[PDB]
Amino acid sequence: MDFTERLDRLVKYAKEIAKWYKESGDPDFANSVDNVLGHLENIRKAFKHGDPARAMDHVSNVVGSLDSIQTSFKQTGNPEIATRWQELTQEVRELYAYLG
Repeated sequence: MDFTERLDRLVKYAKEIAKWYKESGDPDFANSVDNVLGHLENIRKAFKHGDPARAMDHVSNVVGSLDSIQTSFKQTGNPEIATRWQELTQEVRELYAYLG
C-alpha cells in the first residue's frame, strides 16, 4: 500500500479515462480528466523532489476537482469508467490520508 504505487495507479486511471472520452468524441470532458491527470503527474514530481507541502496542496486541489466532476458525473454510463473513477477518487484520498 506504498504512496509511490498508489500515485502510479492515479496517473493510470486519469490517463485511460481521458483517453476513452477522447475516442468517444468528448474534447472538454477528456481535457478535464487530463487536467486532473496533469495535477497527479505534478504531485508525483513534487513529492519525488522532497516537497511534501506543495504535494499536499496539489492532492487537496485534486480531491476538490474530483468532487466537482462527481456531482456533474450523473448516472452510471460505462462500467469501465465508473470503476476507474471510483478507484481514482478513493485512491487520491488514500494519498491524502498518507500525507495529513
